[PDB]
Amino acid sequence: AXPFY
Amino acid sequence: GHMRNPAMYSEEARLKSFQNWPDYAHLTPRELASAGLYYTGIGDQVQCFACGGKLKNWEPGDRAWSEHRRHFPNCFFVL
Ligand SMILES: [Zn+2]
Repeated sequence: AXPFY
Repeated sequence: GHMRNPAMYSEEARLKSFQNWPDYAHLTPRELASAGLYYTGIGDQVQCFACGGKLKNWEPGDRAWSEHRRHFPNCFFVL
């Protein structure tokens, strides 16, 4: 999974 | 150090947020809600009620707890 903003 | 979303503090409210969660994301609403994550209703995009951390592009083999902690080491919930 990839963090994002 | 404040709880970003207290409306999603309840584990039951995080579980209810998972309407139309997609099959491809592989991880279950149960597992994700238990790690503090709720559904934003977009793709496989989830967010933590505690740190406000956002997670997407879930892959088979990911663990909700492990991804959450490794990406958000400031989060008090998975600390
Ligand atoms: Zn968090």
